[PDB]
Amino acid sequence: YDDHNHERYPPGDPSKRAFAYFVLSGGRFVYASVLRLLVLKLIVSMSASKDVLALASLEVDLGSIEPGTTVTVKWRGKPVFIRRRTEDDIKLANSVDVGSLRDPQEDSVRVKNPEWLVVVGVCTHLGCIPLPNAGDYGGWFCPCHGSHYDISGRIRKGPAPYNLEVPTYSFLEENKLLI
Amino acid sequence: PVKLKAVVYALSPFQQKIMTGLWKDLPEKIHHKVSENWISATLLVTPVVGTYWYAQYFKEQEKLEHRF
Amino acid sequence: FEGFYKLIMRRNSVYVTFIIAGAFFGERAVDYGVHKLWERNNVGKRYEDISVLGQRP
Amino acid sequence: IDIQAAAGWGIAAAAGAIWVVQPFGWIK
Amino acid sequence: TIRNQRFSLLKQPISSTLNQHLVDYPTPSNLSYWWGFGSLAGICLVIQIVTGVFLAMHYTPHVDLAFNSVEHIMRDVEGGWLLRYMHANGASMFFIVVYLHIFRGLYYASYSSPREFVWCLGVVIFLLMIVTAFIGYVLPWGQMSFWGATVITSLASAIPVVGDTIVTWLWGGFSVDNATLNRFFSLHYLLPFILVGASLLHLAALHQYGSNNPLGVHSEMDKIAFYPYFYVKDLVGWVAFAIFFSIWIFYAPNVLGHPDNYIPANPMSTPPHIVPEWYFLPIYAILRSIPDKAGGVAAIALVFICLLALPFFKSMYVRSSSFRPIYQGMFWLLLADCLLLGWIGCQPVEAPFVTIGQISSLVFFLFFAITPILGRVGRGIPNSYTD
Amino acid sequence: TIRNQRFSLLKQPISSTLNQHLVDYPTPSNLSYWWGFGSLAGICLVIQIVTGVFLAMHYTPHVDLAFNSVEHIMRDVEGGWLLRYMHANGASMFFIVVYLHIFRGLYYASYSSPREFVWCLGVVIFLLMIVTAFIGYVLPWGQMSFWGATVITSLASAIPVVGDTIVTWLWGGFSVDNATLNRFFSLHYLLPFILVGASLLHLAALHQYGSNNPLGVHSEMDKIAFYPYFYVKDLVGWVAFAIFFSIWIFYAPNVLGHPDNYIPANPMSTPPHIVPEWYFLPIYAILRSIPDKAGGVAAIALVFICLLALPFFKSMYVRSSSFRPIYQGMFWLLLADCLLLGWIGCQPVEAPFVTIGQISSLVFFLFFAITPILGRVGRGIPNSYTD
Amino acid sequence: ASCHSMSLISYRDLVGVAYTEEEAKAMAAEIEVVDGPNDEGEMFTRPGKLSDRLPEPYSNESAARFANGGAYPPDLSLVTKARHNGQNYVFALLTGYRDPPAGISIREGLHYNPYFPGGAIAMPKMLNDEAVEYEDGTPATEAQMGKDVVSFLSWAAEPEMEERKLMGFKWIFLLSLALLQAAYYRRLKWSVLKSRKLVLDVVN
Amino acid sequence: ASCHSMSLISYRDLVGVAYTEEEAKAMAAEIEVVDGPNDEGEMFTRPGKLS
Ligand SMILES: CCCCCCCCCCCCCCCCCC(=O)O[C@@H](COC(=O)CCCCCCCCCCCCCCC)COP(=O)(O)OC[C@H](O)CO
Ligand code: HEM
Ligand code: HEM
Ligand code: HEM
Ligand code: HEM
Ligand code: HEM
Ligand SMILES: COC1=C(OC)C(=O)C(C/C=C(\C)CC/C=C(\C)CC/C=C(\C)CC/C=C(/C)CCC=C(C)C)=C(C)C1=O
Ligand code: FES
Repeated sequence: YDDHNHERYPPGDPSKRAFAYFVLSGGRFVYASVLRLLVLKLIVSMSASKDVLALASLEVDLGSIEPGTTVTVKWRGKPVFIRRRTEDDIKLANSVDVGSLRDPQEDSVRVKNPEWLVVVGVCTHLGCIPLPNAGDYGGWFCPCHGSHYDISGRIRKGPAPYNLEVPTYSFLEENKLLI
Repeated sequence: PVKLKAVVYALSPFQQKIMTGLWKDLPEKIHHKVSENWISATLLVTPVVGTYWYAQYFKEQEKLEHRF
Repeated sequence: FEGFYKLIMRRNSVYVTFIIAGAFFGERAVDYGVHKLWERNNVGKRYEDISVLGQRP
Repeated sequence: IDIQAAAGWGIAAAAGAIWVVQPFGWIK
Repeated sequence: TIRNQRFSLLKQPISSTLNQHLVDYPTPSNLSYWWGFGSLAGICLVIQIVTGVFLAMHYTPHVDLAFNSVEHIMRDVEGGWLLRYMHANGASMFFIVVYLHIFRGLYYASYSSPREFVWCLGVVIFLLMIVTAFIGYVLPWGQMSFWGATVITSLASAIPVVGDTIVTWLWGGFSVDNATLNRFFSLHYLLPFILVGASLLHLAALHQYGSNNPLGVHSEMDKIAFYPYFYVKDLVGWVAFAIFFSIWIFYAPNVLGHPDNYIPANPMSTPPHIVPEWYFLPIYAILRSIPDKAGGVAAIALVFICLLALPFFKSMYVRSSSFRPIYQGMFWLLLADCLLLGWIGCQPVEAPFVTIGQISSLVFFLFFAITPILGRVGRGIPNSYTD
Repeated sequence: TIRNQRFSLLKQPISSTLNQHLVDYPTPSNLSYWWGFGSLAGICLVIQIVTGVFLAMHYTPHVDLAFNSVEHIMRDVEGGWLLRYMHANGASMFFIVVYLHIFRGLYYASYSSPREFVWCLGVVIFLLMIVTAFIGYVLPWGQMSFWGATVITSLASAIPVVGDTIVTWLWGGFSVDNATLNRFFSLHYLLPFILVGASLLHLAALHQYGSNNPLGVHSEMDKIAFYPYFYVKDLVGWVAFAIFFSIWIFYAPNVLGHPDNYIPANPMSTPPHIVPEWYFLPIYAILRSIPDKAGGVAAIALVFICLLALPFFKSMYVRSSSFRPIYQGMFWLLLADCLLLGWIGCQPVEAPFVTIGQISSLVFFLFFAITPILGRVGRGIPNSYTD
Repeated sequence: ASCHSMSLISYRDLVGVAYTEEEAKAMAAEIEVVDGPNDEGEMFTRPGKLSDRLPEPYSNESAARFANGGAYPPDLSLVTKARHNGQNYVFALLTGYRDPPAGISIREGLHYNPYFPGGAIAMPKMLNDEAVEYEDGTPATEAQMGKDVVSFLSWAAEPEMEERKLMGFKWIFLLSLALLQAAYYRRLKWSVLKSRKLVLDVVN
Repeated sequence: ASCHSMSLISYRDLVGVAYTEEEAKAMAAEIEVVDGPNDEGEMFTRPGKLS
């Protein structure tokens, strides 16, 4: 055998196969790590940018409206619903069986005031904004897939699995509501 | 297909040393590299280095001759 | 000892698991050592080594 | 060679999932 | 023969691959005009790529400029109106041609062995087309664009544990915003090229065995060269398609669209009627027929699962509907059902359309459930219908 | 053999072409590490495409936002600085690996028969690489981007009749402005896919005859399979390239460029030192050397004419510089001359650099002028050097 | 900041680098930022937040030029990356105002600086002893202030330097290990070919 | 126009459709368009133009 490039092991010597797996496993560690790093860098570059995450916290104030209408207000990219309900409205909203609801919750829990109903106005199904004064329950209707919300914002018909989310809020004296 | 006649003996990769050959015959390896390639190395290095040094000398002379 | 050393050489699934584990642990160990020596080489220059860190006025 | 191989490759896949995604904190 | 000298330049190594794949490729002599829609779809893809490359010279993927950049393409750049109407209605032409192509494949059972890989690559191509067209429709940044992007990126939330993180990763934030639009632009430039590659693979898989024919029989005894016969037939088809497309471009450029996308995107107000483009409406209907998030997404995935599993059903050895009366009738019922699903997708979600959509979705899945039963039973036809 | 049963999966129709063109393709056993730069070029192309696609998700092609969007990538995108530096330095890496590839071809006369078409495709690929990298450098919209765009788009003004018309058509107006940037961005997404196709055609043309070898002889009697031998040989070069690239990315990210591109574009003022990237420096020196605009453009085009005409010159039958000492010396002189031209391009236009550049361009062209006469003279070597 | 803007930097960028969250919050709250429109359609001002950028000293470029003799003080966000030898150049120009060489007259409104190209700068010398009061107590000498401000400018231009360096050390060590492995792999695969004995009949 | 914008239409658009060039020029001159900033750095006003 030519020995300019490689010198043989003495005849009658056991194979170096098991030594060679160990040297090779060594560099395969690094190859796998490099693949993982590059792929994860590419994937995480699509995650939210530092400036996007910067604008993710703030609160605003509000005023007042007529007894029976709603006005949408603004946040991050998300509307917020306000609806001061009447006495017969509360009677309607306090006569629904909790068991029959797919998300059992009473109106009293959701509201911090007997008549002022404040709730994030984004459909829990796929993100559309539910149209007010529409539906089969006098609450809201989401046009996108037919999700019906009652006056308290509880889902009653459609694909949506949750009721409209109540955010943290409070009053100041009578007409200044902090969300 | 070319008609070939030859005898080839080969040894298994797991019966030979893999890396020691890098550092064997090292003086021969250096001597061959230098002796076969010194003309090429000269033909590549001389014009670049000469042109660079001449440009530097030209710039120094031009800078000095514009002073007071 | 011999059990794992016989599984790794005889089943490629075990060898691939061994490669994945080695990548994970080796990359963490180098990240750790590289940060230790970085901390040793930059004593006092850290954000939390600022003496007045916390009193802007 | 069929059930043992399936178990081994499932173990390898689970380990690779734990290695690529590292949710150390989702053990809750 | 010994190739010492040069014969036809077509047989030289410079041109031999093109010659054997496009000029001399053996083709069944009895192919009808329903076999020209593959070339039509390829032409639609090239038209979309050319018009989109030229339109990307003038479009600005920013929420503050995208709508205005479209309007500037329409009003300011010379022939801009033509370039835009051609891209926007060429998407519709692409989908019309591809739908006709798919239903040709369904009628003549072109998915059956040995052409299963052709059908699977076609299904992958259809998925790529859907994604490409949707993210393209987001780019004008009208009301339709914003709200459709909202719901489609929200689809990922159907996954219980990691669904929200996928939605927020797709958005690049907590809402559909400039990051969404910019990433959708890059994807829109990229996906057409992957579509071209997938179409080439589709064609190579088809030339492994050659095209199926209206009789569904072995065709090796009566094949003819693609050039010139099927070239001139496809040319008749190309000119007719050009007349059709020109009618859409010059006289009805906005009939296959909704006026809502001429209103700039308003993240505050969802429009009262919110629908995708017409070529997505059947999938919309199947989605809305399930009164459940995860159920709807799973039905959408099951549509493509059934399309992919179709070629691997143990079937009878007869392909063409021309010799399969029951399967032929079922195919026509499936076509009617698909048209009904498209029409239902355009309707508000209320009575009687919920029941009609549910029944139509059931019929659509019954097609794919019943075809294997038909194959198993019809395997016994030659033993029961004796001469 | 009658292939009734399935043998090795690689020989099945699903992977036969990848087995024959990529796995089992015969390769001369004596190929050196200089033959590993084509694969490096391909990996550089892939790196550029992937990083650019993910960079385009955050870049805005508008004059009021391009610079700021590039800074927003550096600063706000998680992993953004690494995407940018990999892409910017990746471009320099592509040019290094491609220059080494080209000079490997020149030293071993790889352009000679029968592989002339390979060389011509390579030249077309080099042109595409130059256009792609130039228009890409304009996207940041810094000082260097704007003034470099102002010159190369004015090169058409060398044409007497339609030159000004061509300049104003390429600009999209009467100056370098937003229209120029938008059209550059569109061209810059599209050109790399044309580069991918051209590379595929390049590799196919080469595989018609197989690779030349360092001895320059017929190699059929000692060919081996590409996998795994030249796979592992190429992997060594890939890992070394990764180390080199990582050094540039992590420790010297901006030493390959100029600080002037970090200044936002100013059409009023002009940087006193307006240079291109280093990989265009030799071309730019050859253009500046001629004291006439039209003559300069003609010289630039003559460079590529000389490159394209090299394979077709009647020559001697010996290929390798290993057996052509005079051609070997010419090659080393040419390499020194190209390095000199690159250095001269970075020098301001002032003595003594003007004359040095003129002499250097003259020597560059003398290489191509003198190679054919050497071939004609050396055809008589076997008669003259007898036994 | 009286005449230079740093428009690529925001108050949130300083957190975890030189100040705490509360310190940067109060610093931002000490400035006024134009916001709006309100519900009535009118612009207004409000205290700054962490996400707000550093305030600009001038409304526009022309207003900057008018207040500085027609010369525009460039944005300093990338100044150290935007000049050759940026850190050293800025330090030397900041600490390099001195009397001009004999035979050199500087027109009114300019000041001589040999490090500045042309030699005549429109920026006056403003790094002077005790120009700043340091909360940590270190003497605010001219060289101290110049060094500190160049350090701040270096960070502002290259805020990713430390993570990037920490990545380059780890990955070059790992890739060098991989290169050793790859060399062993190539040589092991090729040894059967390199050590082979070839027997032929030909001689010459 | 006292309540609705037509932000996509320029005065040049009317030329050759409903007005001569001089007619649209005088029309635009009738309105006050903001412009600047000037050399001193202030926003000012100018007569409207066809563009
Ligand atoms: C989208 C899915 C739809 C779901 C539908 C719900 C379940 C129904 C599934 C059955 C499909 C409904 C349509 C089936 C009837 C098709 C019409 C038909 O076949 O009538 C033929 C009449 O002959 C028949 O086929 C009647 C047979 C009745 C069924 C007998 C079943 C026994 C055979 C079982 C074989 C199973 C496999 C058969 C493969 C074809 C047509 O005769 P002709 O066209 O040759 O000429 C007459 C005409 O006037 C001129 O065109
Ligand atoms: C690489 C090729 C392509 C490029 C560069 C491209 C580019 C663009 C651009 C810039 C727009 C925005 C301008 C506009 O709305 O008119 C757009 C919109 C669109 N593109 Fe594409 N496109 C390409 C291929 C395709 C393909 C293959 C399809 C269909 C599958 C498609 C479908 C659409 C659709 C539906 C729109 C929205 C049209 C509208 O209502 O205005 N594009 N494209
Ligand atoms: C961009 C989209 C597509 C292009 C460019 C394309 C192209 C082609 C072409 C040129 C042919 C051969 C000529 C013809 O039969 O018309 C063909 C055949 C075929 N295609 Fe496609 N196709 C596309 C999409 C699809 C889809 C979505 C499917 C199914 C899901 C599909 C399934 C088939 C089948 C089964 C055949 C074989 C037809 C037969 O032999 O009768 N293709 N395609
Ligand atoms: C995108 C850039 C390019 C890629 C990816 C590329 C790729 C390749 C590959 C993979 C090979 C076969 C393996 C090898 O010897 O390296 C090759 C061979 C070759 N390439 Fe390229 N190439 C490129 C550009 C060029 C250019 C610009 C030229 C010259 C003008 C050129 C001329 C050649 C020649 C002559 C060969 C045959 C070499 C021989 O057999 O010795 N290539 N190329
Ligand atoms: C389809 C593939 C590609 C896409 C989508 C793409 C996209 C981009 C984008 C968005 C930029 C601007 C951001 C930045 O400058 O960092 C850019 C810059 C650049 N690209 Fe590409 N690119 C691609 C391929 C290439 C290729 C193949 C080359 C090399 C020939 C190249 C060379 C450059 C250069 C030199 C710059 C300027 C980098 C700088 O200094 O900032 N790109 N590219
Ligand atoms: C210590 C605080 C300051 C630093 C670190 C600083 C830094 C710089 C730098 C690096 C330049 C650019 C030099 C070049 O072109 O290469 C510059 C230019 C300039 N600076 Fe400042 N500067 C400071 C304070 C000021 C102040 C307070 C003023 C105004 C009173 C000012 C006005 C200018 C002007 C007008 C220029 C343009 C000069 C010219 O083109 O000639 N700077 N400064
Ligand atoms: C038997 O043979 C033949 C057929 O019957 C099976 C055919 O159906 C057709 C007609 C239909 C074809 C070939 C459709 C091809 C469709 C595709 C791949 C869609 C997109 C088309 C592009 C971009 C072509 C891509 C090819 C290349 C090489 C890229 C470079 C080309 C350009 C720059 C335009 C032809 C011509 C044919 O003869
Ligand atoms: S988004 Fe509201 S029901 Fe679908």
